[PDB]
Amino acid sequence: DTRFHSFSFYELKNVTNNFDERPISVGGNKMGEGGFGVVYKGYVNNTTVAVKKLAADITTEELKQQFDQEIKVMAKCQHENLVELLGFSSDGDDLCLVYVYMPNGSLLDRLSCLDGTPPLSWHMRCKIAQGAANGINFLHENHHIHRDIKSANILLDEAFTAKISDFGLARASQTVMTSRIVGTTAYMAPEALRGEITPKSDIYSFGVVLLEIITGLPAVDEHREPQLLLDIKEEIEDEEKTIEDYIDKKMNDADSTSVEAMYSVASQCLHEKKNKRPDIKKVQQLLQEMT
Ligand SMILES: CC(C)(O)[C@H](F)CNC(=O)c1cnc(-c2ccc3cc(C#N)cnn23)cc1N[C@H]1CC[C@H](c2cnn(C(F)F)c2)CC1
Repeated sequence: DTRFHSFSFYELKNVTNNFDERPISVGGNKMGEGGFGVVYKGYVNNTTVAVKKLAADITTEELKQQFDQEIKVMAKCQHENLVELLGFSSDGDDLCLVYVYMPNGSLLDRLSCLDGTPPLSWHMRCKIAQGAANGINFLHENHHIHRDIKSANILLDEAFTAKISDFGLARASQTVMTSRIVGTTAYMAPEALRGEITPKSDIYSFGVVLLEIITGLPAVDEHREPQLLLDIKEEIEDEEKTIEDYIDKKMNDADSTSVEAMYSVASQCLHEKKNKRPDIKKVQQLLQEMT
């Protein structure tokens, strides 16, 4: 098991400049956020780190469970396509998780060219998809269901190696149900939206990510018609549209054969009936044959 450093909260306040909320793009410390909390940049002993400060739908006890679960999963799972936890703080009424900093942020943000990063090439997108599937495969081989696969949780290091993140909702792998449905609605399998817990839902959410990679479009955009990227996929499969109509135009190296090949993988991942989807091992093989 990996051993982690227990920081005092006041130390993490110092390294994040008191959790400075200005974007790092203008010299602040804020890197991203959501319902989970906020992630900040800092330096610990010259090491660049990401500090996730958890925010309070969920009881304090429940939030503590997700904090404990992330530490337990990260203690057991070390792999080059997973992020790496360094430490944590839990003194007082705050919970912080400290990771090795990811120089290229999230896949979601690089697909939207947030803060002016250059568009990803098709060649790079294929390698990122393969890397992400390799990380999910490691998780599933070690009997963890992620439950929140999405492009915001696929991070990118300096060489754009893909790294799965956010294991606070992970569960061990009859039909297992829960009374507390969690996840990000635009990526979830239908059975996951109704309380089922199964690794086959990770495959469905990964299919949505493949659509984000092909199109450059986020899974949901309230200002778009259709708002949901899954609705766009139904227009293709019902033949009013083709996947070539939606290929990201911010690419100059997308050949149609491999694009249709990864769309084929996504379409198999997106089967409504969970038992017709490939398992992650098959998804790995299909993505390797595409390149
Ligand atoms: C191009 C640049 C120079 O600007 C470049 F980008 C800067 N580097 C970063 O920005 C950045 C750097 N290292 C991390 C990092 C490393 C390990 C972990 C683990 C965990 C968890 N657990 C979260 N981060 N992390 C994350 C980063 N950025 C995320 C973007 C997505 C955000 C997010 C997650 N979910 N949501 C929403 F869907 F809820 C939004 C969270 C921060």
